[PDB]
Amino acid sequence: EAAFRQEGVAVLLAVVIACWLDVDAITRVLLISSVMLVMIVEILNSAIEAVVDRIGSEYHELSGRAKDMGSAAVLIAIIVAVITWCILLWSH
Amino acid sequence: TTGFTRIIKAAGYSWKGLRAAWINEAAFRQEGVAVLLAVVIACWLDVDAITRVLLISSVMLVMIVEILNSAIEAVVDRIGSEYHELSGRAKDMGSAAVLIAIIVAVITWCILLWSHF
Amino acid sequence: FTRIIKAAGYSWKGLRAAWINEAAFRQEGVAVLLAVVIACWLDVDAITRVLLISSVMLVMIVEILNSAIEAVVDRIGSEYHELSGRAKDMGSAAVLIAIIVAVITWCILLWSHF
Repeated sequence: EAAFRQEGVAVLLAVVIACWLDVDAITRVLLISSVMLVMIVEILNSAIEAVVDRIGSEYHELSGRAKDMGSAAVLIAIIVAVITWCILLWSH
Repeated sequence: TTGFTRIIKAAGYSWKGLRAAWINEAAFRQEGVAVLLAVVIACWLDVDAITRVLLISSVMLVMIVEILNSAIEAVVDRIGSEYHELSGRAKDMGSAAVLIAIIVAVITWCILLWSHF
Repeated sequence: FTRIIKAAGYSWKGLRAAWINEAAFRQEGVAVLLAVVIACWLDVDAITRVLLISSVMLVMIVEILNSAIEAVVDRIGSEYHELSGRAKDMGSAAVLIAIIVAVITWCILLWSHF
């Protein structure tokens, strides 16, 4: 997946970024755990998009709501990642 | 640009899928008020930024799981049309996952406000 | 309080299903409660106890979802041959990450305290 490599790039960098910076181990945890939290969901979204694909040829509101909600869940986690990182980096 | 157009389309799928989660389910609105209040509550109450995050990240996280549950109940509904007999365990376990996050949020908030207050 | 409370019964009957119907779920399940108790027995910063637990619980919340995914595949892949067998595999992948996070969290957090 090219977008998974696009987000995959986003995640590993952010992890590495949190590591070069000297910061409280607690905050390093929060930075990494926040970005990692995004990584777990995207995979689950990848997991959902996999099942939805297995059954059904046509469009549905029952089918596409699942993908759209799946795409929605990923979005929120990234906001958290953005917000978490913002509030945490605001102090420094 | 054509690498950044892929990202705005995901935002559109997210928005149309969030409002889908929002409108189609009444139970999703009950956590949202709890979450927005608790987030705003966590924002106006003065505490160290790490603790705000932990308060917010617990509260925001409960909301995140519920979205996945809405995604599962959507999938189970799809099989509700192709198949005839549903097992319901997926919905039942999905409902179980949501609970745990709230426990965490409560516990997170309990332990966090106890420490400071 | 009755409109939503049926879900709490749905949680229990769906959890007692998760506990009993799946045997492998108990190996991490035993591990988390231990990890929680351990995190509680250690005298530590309240924030870190949260972080230890919030890290360990995060594994737990996700794993139930894998049980939820593995359930859907079972109704479908009951008599059919799936090319999309990966959905279970992606589910197992998310859990691994959570445990990695937990390990790293506990690794990095316990390094700090000691």
